[PDB]
Amino acid sequence: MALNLQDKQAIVAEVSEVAKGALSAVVADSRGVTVDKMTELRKAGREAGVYMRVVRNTLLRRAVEGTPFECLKDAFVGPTLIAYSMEHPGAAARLFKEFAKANAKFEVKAAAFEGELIPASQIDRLATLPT
Amino acid sequence: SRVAKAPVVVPAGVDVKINGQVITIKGKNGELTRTLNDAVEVKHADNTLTFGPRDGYADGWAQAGTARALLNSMVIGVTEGFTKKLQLVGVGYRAAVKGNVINLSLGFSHPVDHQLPAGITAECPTQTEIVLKGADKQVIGQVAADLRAYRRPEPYKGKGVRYADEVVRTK
Amino acid sequence: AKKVQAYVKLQVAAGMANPSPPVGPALGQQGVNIMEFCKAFNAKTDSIEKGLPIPVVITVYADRSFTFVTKTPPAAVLLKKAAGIKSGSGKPNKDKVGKISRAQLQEIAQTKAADMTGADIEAMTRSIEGTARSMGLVVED
Amino acid sequence: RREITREYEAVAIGHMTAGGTVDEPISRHPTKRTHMAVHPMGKPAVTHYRIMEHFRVHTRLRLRLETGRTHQIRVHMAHITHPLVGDPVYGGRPRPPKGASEAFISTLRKFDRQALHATMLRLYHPISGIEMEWHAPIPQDMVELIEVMRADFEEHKD
Amino acid sequence: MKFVDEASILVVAGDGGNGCVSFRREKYIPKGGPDGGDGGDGGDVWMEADENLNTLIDYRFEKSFRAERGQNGASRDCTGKRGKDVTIKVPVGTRVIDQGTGETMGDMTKHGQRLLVAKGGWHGLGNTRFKSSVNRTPRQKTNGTPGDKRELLLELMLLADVGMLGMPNAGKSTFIRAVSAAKPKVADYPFTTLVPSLGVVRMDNEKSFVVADIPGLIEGAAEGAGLGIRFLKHLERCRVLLHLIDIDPIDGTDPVENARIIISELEKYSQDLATKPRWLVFNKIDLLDKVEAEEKAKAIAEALGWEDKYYLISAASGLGVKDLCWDVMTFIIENPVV
RNA sequence: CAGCCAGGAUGUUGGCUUAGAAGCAGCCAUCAUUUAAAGAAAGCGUAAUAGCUCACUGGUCGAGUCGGCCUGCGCGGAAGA
Ligand SMILES: Nc1nc2c(ncn2[C@@H]2O[C@H](COP(=O)(O)OP(=O)(O)O)[C@@H](O)[C@H]2O)c(=O)[nH]1
Ligand SMILES: [Mg+2]
Repeated sequence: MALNLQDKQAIVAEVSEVAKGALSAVVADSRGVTVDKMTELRKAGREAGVYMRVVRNTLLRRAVEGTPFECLKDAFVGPTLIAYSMEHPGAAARLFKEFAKANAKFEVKAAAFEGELIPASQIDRLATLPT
Repeated sequence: SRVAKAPVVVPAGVDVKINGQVITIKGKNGELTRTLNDAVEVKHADNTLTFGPRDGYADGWAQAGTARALLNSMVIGVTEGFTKKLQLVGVGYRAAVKGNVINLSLGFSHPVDHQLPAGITAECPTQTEIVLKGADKQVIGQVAADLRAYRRPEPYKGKGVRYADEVVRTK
Repeated sequence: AKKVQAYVKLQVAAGMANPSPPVGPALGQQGVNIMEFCKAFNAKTDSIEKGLPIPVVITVYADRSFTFVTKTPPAAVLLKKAAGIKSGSGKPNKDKVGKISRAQLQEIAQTKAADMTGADIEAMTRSIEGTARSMGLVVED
Repeated sequence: RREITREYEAVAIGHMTAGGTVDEPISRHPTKRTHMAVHPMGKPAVTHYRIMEHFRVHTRLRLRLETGRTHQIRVHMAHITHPLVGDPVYGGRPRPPKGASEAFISTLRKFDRQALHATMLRLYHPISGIEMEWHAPIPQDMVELIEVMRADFEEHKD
Repeated sequence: MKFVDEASILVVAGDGGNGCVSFRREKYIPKGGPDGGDGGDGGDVWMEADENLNTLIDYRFEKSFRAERGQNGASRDCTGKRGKDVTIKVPVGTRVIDQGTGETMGDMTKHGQRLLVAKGGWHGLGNTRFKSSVNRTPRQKTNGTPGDKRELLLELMLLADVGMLGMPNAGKSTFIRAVSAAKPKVADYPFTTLVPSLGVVRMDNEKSFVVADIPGLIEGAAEGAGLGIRFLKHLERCRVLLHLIDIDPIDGTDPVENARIIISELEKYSQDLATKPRWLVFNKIDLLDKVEAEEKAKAIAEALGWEDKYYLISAASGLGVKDLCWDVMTFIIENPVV
């Protein structure tokens, strides 16, 4: 790893996205494929383009640092690999259920699609979203 | 150094005997006893082993790390079992096991009979292959090494006996 | 797109009839024949035009025949017939070989059937030109 | 300018192996006034030699000489301790081969002159500018000299 | 034994043992005769053929060969030993070329021939040989003669009694998959075989011939088309030449002009190969009907001006391979080398 | 830092010399945009193909790691009747 300039900036940019975020989902790509990477992220570029962030930095001292500042209840990401998919436009878009629908599409492990905490809920299969 | 720091967990059904320095880790897959270099002692805890060095010795952590790995070679052996695969390739090569010895038609004028040690057994699922099962790393590695000493493969065709893990280079 | 499945691709052009001196019988030797190059391969290629080489996957597992689908032609094979010279690089960077305008490779790059990485049209607008200036070309975007 | 090319035919002693070039300065012999021996501080000289066929202890060879100084070809062939056959002044002492026939020994006695001959000369015409080429037939003494050596080589070695 | 390479080496012959000057001095008398002897003759280099070696791989490894230098003269009228003659193991059929209007030294055709390449220098003379009354104290010695130096271009060229040349991917290696015991790599792609893997055919006792493999090439004077003159060099001692022409190539053009240009480029190689008797044979006949490939087989003959038997040979199918061998073997026996 | 479990893809078979070279025979202007953590790329096996890999990143382990400078004492260099 290089020095600490970009590490602070990367987290700060992620924190600034939380203020303009929406409902997000999770995925655990321990055994991922670039072809599958061009499926759930090509949809992200399909909607608007490059603005979507799927940065995977769930280390105990990388993404947990921004938890006390925003979404304090999200401190339970300390366990194993968890990914984020943050949406700036729209409230509770259909991208949340995309990972659950793509779980069986050669994506056997998807972090059990535990999702995020917009209402401070638990692991559930949510399909009633504004369309 | 760092190897000795990491704790080691022992499975169930295996006992640890302490008589000073000599240790017995008899389990469900045989029995064996090994000794250290009279510089690192052994201590028994609830579910882990701590060894530590002793003062006055320059090496210290150097041989302490070997201790756990030496145990690591014989804590899973009495629990899981050790299997090494040897491949025999070539026309006219014959391999079989009878009793506790192995007869090899490796192209000699007389068959080669190698006596296996007591704690290691052999079996041939197919005629051209053999599997070696033992209880400790130190002996099973040499027995496989001794077998390859007869037919150390040449770098031209790969003919002879070789491990399945390694790939013989051809030139 | 699932496993290795022993996929190969080789061609020199679409207007030919599988010539030997360029490629030969190397179009498949693990269960792929040579007489099927004009039965199903020339089912959609012959419908539109034969002027651009087309690489394509094998996709053969246990059948004598094939079950693959053709894809888009390369971005640089078009540089010979609709962009300018066709002799080749010659001098790589001793001087400026040719000139490329923003009009060129702008609307033709959108003709790809199934080749896309996101809906950002601007993304591959300058990426189709990414293949350019590999021979001594000049961009005029 | 060294434009005219000159060719020579010579017979030497020894089983030769391959051709080459010799570049050795030459001046007068310090003691004998009829010898022109190789000297390190002599007049620079260049000579080339090739081989056409070998013999028992002799050879037939073709070579080109650049500078036509006095006895240049003999010493440069003798500076490699391979003297000419029958040369009384620069060639070595007589050394008949092992198992030589009486006729062969007589031929060396009969061939009591120097083994040298010029065959091909190339010149440029004075007022025309067109090359002329001429050839010289092998002299009768050389014809029998190579004949007796050919018979001896094909009888002893074979 | 899977690659053939050619290179050049530098051979140097040891100069003769230099003379010595000395004067014996006994434990009591301080004046003694001019003690000392001659030198040692320089070691020569001998060019010897070998069956086991078939390439010049070690010669790229070692570009310099040093003969043993003759020992210097010593006291007590001692003469140094002659330098040992270094013998170089070479595959049979080699040709060696020099510089400075250089030419060949001698062709090797059979094993056991030892060729003299480098003559070592010859020993000098000590002070004792200059014994005389008026001098009575010889301080003169003769330097040893310098060794002979030359640069050899080692050209390896096979003992191919039967040489064959054919179209690319026409089955030249497949033709060796016949009764011939050699096993060249065979595959459908053009220029499948690059290394010349010569084979031998033994129909019966006392009668056998060797067949070499040379890949096809495209019309290029230079080293273009990947292959070229560097492979044509292995020819020129093939008492019979075999020409292979494909019938109905699966993807190539049918032979109507390409089978003619290959004849033309043989003329310009060095000498049209001395216009050796070339036999034209065909291939790829099992793909089509046997009777269909009969009329079209002869049509090519007058198309190319060929008036021979135009043998039809199936290399992969194995039909007719024996018939061609019988015809060529009788031709070989009736025309011995003379 | 090194390990273990995975990513190594893309416009893309990069243009001439090219039969065949398409990261691994010959030239680099060394392209950059896609999700980002990864190069028209240092090594096997051939002719590429197809596959093994690496720098890099993600997860786990959890506390030192990296190589330059000066110096004391050491090792090989050091075989004879
Ligand atoms: N059916 C058939 N195939 C042949 C015959 N001769 C050669 N082939 C095929 O031709 C292919 C290529 O031959 P190749 O060794 O490359 O010849 P080359 O081009 O001269 O080097 C081989 O794979 C053979 O299967 C034949 O007589 N019949
Ligand atoms: Mg062939």
